[PDB]
Amino acid sequence: QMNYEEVIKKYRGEENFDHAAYDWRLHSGVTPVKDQKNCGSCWAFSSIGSVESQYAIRKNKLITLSEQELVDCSFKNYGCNGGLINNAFEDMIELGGICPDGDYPYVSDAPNLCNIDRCTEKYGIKNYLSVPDNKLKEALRFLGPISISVAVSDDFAFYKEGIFDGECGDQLNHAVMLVGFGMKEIVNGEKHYYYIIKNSWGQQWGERGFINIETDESGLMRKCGLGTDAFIPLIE
Ligand SMILES: *[C@@H](C(=O)O)[C@H](O)C(=O)N[C@@H](CC(C)C)C(=O)NCCCCNC(N)=[NH2+]
Repeated sequence: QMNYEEVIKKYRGEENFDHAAYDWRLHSGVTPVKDQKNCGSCWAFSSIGSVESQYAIRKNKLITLSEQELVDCSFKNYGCNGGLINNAFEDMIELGGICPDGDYPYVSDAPNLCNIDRCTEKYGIKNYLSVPDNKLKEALRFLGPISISVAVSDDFAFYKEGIFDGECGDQLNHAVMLVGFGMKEIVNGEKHYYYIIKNSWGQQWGERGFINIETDESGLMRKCGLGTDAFIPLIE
């Protein structure tokens, strides 16, 4: 399954890198948010996001791929009744690529039947690695956006702009992407550090789909278990 410490060194080597801000959105590494509507398929969106990013980052190609197919075909998961990020990545490999949603469009909880050969060209992930929770900003900076868990709550839903510092979920309950991190200074001077999350609740939600959760310079601070689970697909 490839351990992180051997993967990380091939893509970093050295730098040294800045822990204040890096935003993939701004450097052609995050494809637009989507909306899972009603249909418990975050795991599907969180997973396929990270792969869309890698095709963006590591080979130019903008491609958006079908989380429906993944909802229809990932038998290590439970379609709209839930799923897991890893399981998803594995199911992708067994399926041997995913269709570009443009061919295999999303119909949320509307009953649908898997159809592998619904698109001549598929899009694969070679393998996937876990990112350790103590090394997220490091991972983002060199490896790319990260499919990750988080304990979402009501306060989290009413987010609209700025740095979230509200209340947290009961348990890890939702999937999202990490796409970056940043820091703004606001004088009461006080440097305020945050991670940028991409969500799957439509662009109407928060900052065109995204949300900024408070953190620290290191990025050891993880609000709402931010990435107690953390995976990134390798397509290289
Ligand atoms: C995520 C969402 O759309 O909110 C979706 O409910 C989901 O899959 N959530 C995960 C939470 C993790 C932190 C990603 C989840 O609950 N996974 C386990 C579901 C599998 C077991 N459930 C059933 N019904 N077999």
